[PDB]
Amino acid sequence: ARKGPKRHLKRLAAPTSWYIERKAYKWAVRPRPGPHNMRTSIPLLYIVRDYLGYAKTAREARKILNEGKFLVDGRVRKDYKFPVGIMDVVSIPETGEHYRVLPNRIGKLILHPISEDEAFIKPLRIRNKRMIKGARVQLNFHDGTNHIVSIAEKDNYFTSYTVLMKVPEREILEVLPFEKGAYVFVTQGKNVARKGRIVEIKRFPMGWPDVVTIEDEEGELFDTLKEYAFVVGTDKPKISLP
Amino acid sequence: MEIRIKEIKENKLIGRKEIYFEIYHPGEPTPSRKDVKGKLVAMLDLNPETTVIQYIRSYFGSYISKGYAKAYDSKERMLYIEPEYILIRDGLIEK
Amino acid sequence: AIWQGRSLKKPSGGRIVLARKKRKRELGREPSNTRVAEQDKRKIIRTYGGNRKVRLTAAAYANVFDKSGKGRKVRIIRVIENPANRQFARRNIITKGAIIETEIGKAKVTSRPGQDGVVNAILLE
Amino acid sequence: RDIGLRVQPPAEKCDDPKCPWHGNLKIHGRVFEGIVVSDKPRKTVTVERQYYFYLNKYERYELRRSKIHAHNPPCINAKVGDKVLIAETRPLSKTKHFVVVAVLERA
Amino acid sequence: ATFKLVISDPKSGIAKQVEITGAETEKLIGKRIGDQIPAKELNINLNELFGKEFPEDVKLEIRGGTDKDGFPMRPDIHGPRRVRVLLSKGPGFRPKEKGERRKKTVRGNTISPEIVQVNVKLVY
RNA sequence: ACCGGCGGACGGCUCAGUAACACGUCGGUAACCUACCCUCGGGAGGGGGAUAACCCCGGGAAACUGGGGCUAAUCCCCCAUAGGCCUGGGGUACUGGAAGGUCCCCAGGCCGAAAGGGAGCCGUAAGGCUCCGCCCGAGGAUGGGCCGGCGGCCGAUUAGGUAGUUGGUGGGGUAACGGCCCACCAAGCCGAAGAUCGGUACGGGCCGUGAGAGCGGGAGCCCGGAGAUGGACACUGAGACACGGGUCC
Ligand SMILES: [Zn+2]
Repeated sequence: ARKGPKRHLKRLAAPTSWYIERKAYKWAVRPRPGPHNMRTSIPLLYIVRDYLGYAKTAREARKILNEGKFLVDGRVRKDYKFPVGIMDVVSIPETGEHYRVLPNRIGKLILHPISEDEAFIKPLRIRNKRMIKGARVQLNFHDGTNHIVSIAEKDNYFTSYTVLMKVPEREILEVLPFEKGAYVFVTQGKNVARKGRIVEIKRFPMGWPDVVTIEDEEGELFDTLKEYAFVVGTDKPKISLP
Repeated sequence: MEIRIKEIKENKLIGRKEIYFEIYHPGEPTPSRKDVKGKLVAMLDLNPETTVIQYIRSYFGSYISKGYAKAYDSKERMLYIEPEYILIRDGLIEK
Repeated sequence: AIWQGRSLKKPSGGRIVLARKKRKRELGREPSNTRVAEQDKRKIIRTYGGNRKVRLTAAAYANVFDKSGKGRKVRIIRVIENPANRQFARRNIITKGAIIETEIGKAKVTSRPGQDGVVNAILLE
Repeated sequence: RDIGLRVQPPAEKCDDPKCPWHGNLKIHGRVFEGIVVSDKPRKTVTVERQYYFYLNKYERYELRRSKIHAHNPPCINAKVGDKVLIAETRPLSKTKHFVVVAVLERA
Repeated sequence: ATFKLVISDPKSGIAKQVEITGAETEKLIGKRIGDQIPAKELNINLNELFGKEFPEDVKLEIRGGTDKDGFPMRPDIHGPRRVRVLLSKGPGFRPKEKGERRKKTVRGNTISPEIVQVNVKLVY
């Protein structure tokens, strides 16, 4: 009976990462395809209406969004179905407010207030690296964004490294490598929202993912996936992550 | 009938002010929208032609009735934002 | 049409009953019997997802390469052998495994004329 | 060469395109250890794996069998009774979806 | 066989009706779309009909027509026979969708006594 | 009102059929496609042609539908360059656990783009600013296709079943791998740990009962699968062989 793509999303079937009332109504906004995944994303409508309470109805939220009053990653977003993901900067210049989207200790997404100076920096984990037509290297970030560099700077970037980008100008600021002692932040899993320093990396045969052990401030050692280990510093976090 | 302003918030994206208040009253009829708006405007120094009472809700066996209202900065903004039904209920449009 | 779905017999020799109607995505196309002729004939086919295929029904020229990447465009004369089918050699039908002879000697086909619409071959030493 | 397995490659060379060691075949997915029960078909062997299944209500185990057909590369000429290692690959035939990678022990 | 022939002047975009009962209908019968017939051969005084000074070499081009049942004539079907054909475009069908096909009733190019209206283009 | 764009393949309803990779769970696609949306790196050059609406004339009981003239586009077509695909010979620059992958250099070929269109504000003009737009390449994202291991009924007053059947070589077709199909080579494959055949039934999350073990049900809500009077077929589209689209019995 299925012939093509879905256009709807039932509230009961919505992702568990949303601070949403699953029984108040029946339908929920179906996120448009965009930067981040379904699980690590939330439509901008819920950020405008539920999280911040700037509007009481979807109509008001849509009007405010169309008026270009909300900036995500330094770019005005008007559609109410735009996905907003982890390590994203949401800016409201009119109220002078700046939030960073981060996971909670229970896997839910929350807004953490940040400073105006820090609002211009976005961390991006290099999900992949390859070569394209010509002699240029293309880097693919965790949010699906892409960057291009020359073959000379091939060794300056590697997978799982972090890049601090100045938005909206899209300019490279610093490269944080993935190595022992590098401060990291866990983005998903059982140990989500925990932070520490890299201690050891373990490889396995076949396509099994790598495993990384992290030491927290109190000294406790825990384990997670290398892809889940997000580098956000070298010795002390360069981004406020409480 | 005594009105206590429990909360007041300034919405700047929508140029309005949201007022949450409680009307305490011993055994008496639930206050009318006209009286509530008049008293609120007089007390809070608002523009009469720019305030809309979203609701005045009473509860089971209680002498305190909650109330939510909004006061806009511009009549044009109020007309553009508020739905027709609430304005008609508050009697801002002759219908 | 030419259905290319699941088989109706289990590996144990049992029988399978269809639980659904045939789906469009599971359909194939008629074979393309590339024939040697005096002029090339090709057609365009719209495929799944809006993609495109070039089908060669009559082949006249072949691109023959000889151990050094030097390619030449040489007319096809006849098909000597075709292990794919015992009758293709006699019917003069070109196939990815066919062996032909052109103005510059024997060659073996290495492309798929029905999928890319080109006849490429390597010279036989 | 290594193909993701911590196993020694076969001694001698073959020209089978479907050999992961000496071909374009790629192994990905599950890896199993089994005993060859059938080798009659050309370049094919049936691998049987035994395991115990726990019946909750009766609090008892029961023996079960898992028969898998795998491609037999010419370099790794497996026979009946040999203990072999198989890896999941792409569909090679109607029933063959695994490839023999090494012979753990020869009967 | 009372035809209701229509004469259309390509140089003015105007059409006129002429009803012909017999005698002159026999010569028209048996013709095929694409064939020219001199106007004088149909005892048509198109000069006075159109109030013009039409030349003496005016010829009648038959382009199509219809029937007593209203089914149009497809200039492509051969023979004076009525057939059901699955049509996607062209005479006898108006798609109304991007690619649909519907079966309709039409008649061949050749003229038959069943024809009730025949359209004609004036060729100077 | 008409042409033109998008949508109408979602949602809504039912449990007929199905003992099956249909469903649940864990993995794989390095064997694959995807309009809408996001990022980056690039481009938008020159021509040509119909026709709707409208006008004249109708036909047909209706449903529908003919002929002639005059027009525009983000309508259609052609040329040009970028780009796409196949194959042959060389270097190893990248991701990966591992390259039929990606990148670079030559050679033979096929295929082959666009809408600087629209709106607002300035500017004497020129020109400028902004908003929504068009095409190609590499990635994502969204929805899927296909595949594997394991798991979940009763009958032996059903013991043998299978012949494209099981495997191979060479090819065709597919968006993709595959007896999916084809041409030849072999005798393989399943089974008392219950094959084959027959009965019943949409599967699961779950619900009813019991102190528990367990027994029984699995319509209402969610996820997945099928159907649109019973069958069989194709057209347009990214997506259908399509409940309020199409063809035949
Ligand atoms: Zn080998």
